[PDB]
Amino acid sequence: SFCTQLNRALTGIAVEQDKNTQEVFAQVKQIYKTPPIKDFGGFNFSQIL
Amino acid sequence: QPRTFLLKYNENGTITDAVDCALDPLSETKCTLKSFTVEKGIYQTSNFR
Repeated sequence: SFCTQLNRALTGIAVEQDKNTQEVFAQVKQIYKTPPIKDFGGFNFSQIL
Repeated sequence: QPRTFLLKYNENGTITDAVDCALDPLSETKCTLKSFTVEKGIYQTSNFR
């Protein structure tokens, strides 16, 4: 089963690489939009939006 | 024909069931896992060539 285990390990990794991404970004499951009106006092947020 | 079967034996040593692997990927999964019970998930059993 040595080959089968090597194959399974690689799968195990594929699955982990997507969870890794989910945990960082998808920890908030609500999609918010950018400010419609732009008024940030003296700040200009257009460069990170 | 030469084909791979997963053979489940009882106490007597009588085969009580068999999976002929080369039917459908469910049968390959049973043959890959070495089990007659396959539960909810996604599997890699083969890569057709």
